[PDB]
Amino acid sequence: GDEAEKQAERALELVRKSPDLLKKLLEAMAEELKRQGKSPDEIQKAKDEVKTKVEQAIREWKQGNEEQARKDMRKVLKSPAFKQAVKVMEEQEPNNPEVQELKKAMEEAERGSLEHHHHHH
Repeated sequence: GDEAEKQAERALELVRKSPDLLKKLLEAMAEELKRQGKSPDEIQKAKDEVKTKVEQAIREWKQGNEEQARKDMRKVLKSPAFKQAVKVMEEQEPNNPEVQELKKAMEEAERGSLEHHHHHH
């Protein structure tokens, strides 16, 4: 399933160009994780995972390493944490171009590949 690689490239460049979307993105997932009754340690580690995953991806693309960047973003596209991040902001800003264009990248990748192996660490 190699179309989902380019879906990661599209969501990667969105969070690379909009750090103001990204700073709310990790911060929004923490609230839906909190509605489920998760611990402050697991919430904090989930914010840091999402942040460090995209940072290590963007650091590769910027040195010309597109393939390593879209790979490290792909693991986030399929993650439940990134689905919570976009879902919490879609409730607040339903007409947002920055939410709907990011959500569409994931929603199309969800049909471009079907990955089942591990979940929730």
